[PDB]
Amino acid sequence: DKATIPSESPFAAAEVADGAIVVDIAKMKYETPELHVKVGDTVTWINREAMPHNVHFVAGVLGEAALKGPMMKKEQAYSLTFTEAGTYDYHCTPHPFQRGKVVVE
Ligand SMILES: [Cu+2]
Repeated sequence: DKATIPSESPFAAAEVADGAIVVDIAKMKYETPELHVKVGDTVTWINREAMPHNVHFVAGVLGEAALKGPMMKKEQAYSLTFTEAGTYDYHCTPHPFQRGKVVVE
């Protein structure tokens, strides 16, 4: 796999780690739809809305399996630690019109 998952379930926005690279989910979009990070960085998405959201990477992107992240309620967060360079497209499972990518270099 090209990322590790610190927590399989969401956690409170207040618990975001030092040095995490935050992507807000606000106004029904990933507010940073193209994020550039380095190997070893942890990206944390934070849902700021009442509607739940996740991040979903199809098979072959983060690794062999799809990664269907857990649904984040309002003011919850979810992280991925990227361990290899690449370009990692994702969408929101219930809202597939909501798309983003993480470029790891
Ligand atoms: Cu969504």
